[PDB]
Amino acid sequence: EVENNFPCSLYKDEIMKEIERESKRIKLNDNDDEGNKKIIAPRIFISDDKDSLKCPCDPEMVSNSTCRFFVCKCVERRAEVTSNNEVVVKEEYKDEYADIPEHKPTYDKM
Repeated sequence: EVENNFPCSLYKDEIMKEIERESKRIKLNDNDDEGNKKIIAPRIFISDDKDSLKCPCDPEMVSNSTCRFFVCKCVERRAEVTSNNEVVVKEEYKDEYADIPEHKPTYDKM
């Protein structure tokens, strides 16, 4: 017997899904402590290619030529965390130095 839907990329080479069992991955349990590294995939594949998209987020359908590829589409470009809006240019003072500036008093700093 032969399945009608033949996975093109899955038959071409290994899958970037880095999965041991099925085509899913380890559930987002976080806590389970079942030994060391438990890896059980409970879901089957849906795309003939999972490496081309390079992102398993959102299942878009790209037919290309004849295969059904579920490509990433949950990211517009790149979700980067903002860490600079209108920060005033300044210089971070040096904590200490590997030298002796002067005599100094007692335990200062704080």
